[PDB]
Amino acid sequence: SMDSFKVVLEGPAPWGFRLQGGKDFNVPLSISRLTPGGKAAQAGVAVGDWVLSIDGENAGSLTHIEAQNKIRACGERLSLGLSRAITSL
Repeated sequence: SMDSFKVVLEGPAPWGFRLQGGKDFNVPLSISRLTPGGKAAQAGVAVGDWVLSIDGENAGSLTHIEAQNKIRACGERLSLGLSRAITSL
């Protein structure tokens, strides 16, 4: 199970994260690395969060590079729809 949420980052870049995955890798796009103290980390993003949407575009329809372009070409703000595993122990 996973918990969905949204954050909006305020520019300029850099936003402070790296991606992994995408439709060309047969898996959801996710956050693989976060810059400590960077904008994404300060907004409450965590490594391993799935990326559901980028500026309204459904991330499940994007290749890895298409997702990177959507971020790089996003202008002043970056809206991310995310989901986080509920790691029930």
